[PDB]
This record gives sequence, C-alpha cells and structure tokens, in this order.
Amino acid sequence: IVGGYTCGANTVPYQVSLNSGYHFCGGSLINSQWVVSAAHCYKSGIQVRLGEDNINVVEGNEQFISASKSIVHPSYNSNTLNNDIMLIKLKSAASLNSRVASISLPTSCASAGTQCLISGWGNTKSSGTSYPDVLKCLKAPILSDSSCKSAYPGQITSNMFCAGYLEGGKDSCQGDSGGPVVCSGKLQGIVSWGSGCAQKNKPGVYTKVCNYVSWIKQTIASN
Amino acid sequence: CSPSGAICSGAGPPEQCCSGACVPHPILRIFVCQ
Ligand SMILES: [Ca+2]
Repeated sequence: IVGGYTCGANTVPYQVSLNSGYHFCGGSLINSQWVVSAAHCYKSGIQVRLGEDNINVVEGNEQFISASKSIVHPSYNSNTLNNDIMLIKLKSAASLNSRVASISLPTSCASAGTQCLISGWGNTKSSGTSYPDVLKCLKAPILSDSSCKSAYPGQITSNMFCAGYLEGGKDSCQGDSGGPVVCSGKLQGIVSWGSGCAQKNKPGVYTKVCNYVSWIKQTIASN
Repeated sequence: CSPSGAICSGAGPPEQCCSGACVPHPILRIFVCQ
C-alpha cells in the first residue's frame, strides 16, 4: 500500500497473509474455512496466516493454517486477467473472534463514488522497495466505468473496476495482490493489477467480487 | 529455486529465485522472480 496509513493491530480482522515461508499475497476470510484471493496468487503449499498485524513478530493473536484446497476460477484468463479470483479452503476451521473475523459477500454491486478500505503488507513506495512490518490501510473511492476504461483502453472487463486516485500517490502495490477491497461492510474487490503503483492516470484495477457470488457459493457447497 | 516469472516473496531471501532476484511485477501486484 502506497500513501496509506497504519491500520492498527487487528482492525481489519478479515485480512489474511498468504505465506510460503514469507508473505507473498493477501486474502480475505469469508467464513471459518474459506479465503478469497487472486487467481494469480496461486501456488502449492500455501499457509494462511490469520490474526496478523506485524507479520515478522509473533504477537499472540495469530493462527497458522495450511491450505487444504486452492481453487482458481476455471475461467481465469492469464492473458486478460479476467476472472482473477481464487478460493482457498483451510485444513481446519479458523477460530473466529474479535481479531479473526469473516467479511460478508456482497448482495449487490457497489457504485462509483463509494469509498472503500484497501489493505495489505505490500510495497509502500511507488519507486523502490519498502516492506512494512504491520498492516497498512488506504481509503479509496470506486471510479466510474468510463474513467477506468479511459485509464486502460481496451483492457477492462465487466468483471473489473478501478479504485483509487487519478493523480497518483495513493494505491495498492506489489505484495498487496489478493487482498481486500471492502465497501460498506462488503467484500467488493480483490487487489489484482495496474500499471506500476500510484502512477498518474493509472489507478488500481480490482476483481469485481459481486459477479462471482454464485461461483463462490457453489464451490464452497461442493468442497 | 523458482524460475523467472514465478511468484516470489518480496521480503524473502533473493536465493528463492534461481536468478537471485525477486522483483515487482510491472502489472500484477505480486513479486516475481527475475
Ligand atoms: Ca505476527
């Protein structure tokens, strides 16, 4: 997260870290046994880390649970980044509490202008590299479909939306992939892509979660 | 070690990639091996 702020320990209790030794992606807990992330975050042997703040120091609220299943959307297109969503099943149900909690799936899509909360342990600089210990947060509005398509002509599918700032300086960044975009209590987005980080006229592009509710439900029900 | 282009951990050891470098992807919001 570039140009964001320190969330505060466990203030985003649905935020998880995808780990294979070290953090490599974000994700969102949507119930006690399932995590939503980006399809391009797929790899074998994922460990899910819940209740995390400082990802380098055991602070006592963590849970470390291996993924038993990592299910990429079967229509994921690595060329267009369409359907960039993945579902991870936990080997065991996480213990839900005030610091480890699920985020609701949306019942309807969000509108342009709606302010959302984006979070992650990704890069905090738009040029260079700087990895935070603790979770960083960013308030960002959803942009109009027109301004999104103007930013990325011919590259935005109906399953994507832009959020952030056309002036740059504030954005999600590398290391944030798979993480949450939460709007009015609903998981509406998944950190996916963009052109660099916090660059002018290149806001973040996010997987539009509201278009995947049925696939998510079916997948959970059948796994 | 991981091939070029494969997902890697930004704050991990550079030896996680055969190339010895884990770098930002230009488009995806992950790090990948150089
Ligand atoms: Ca920790």
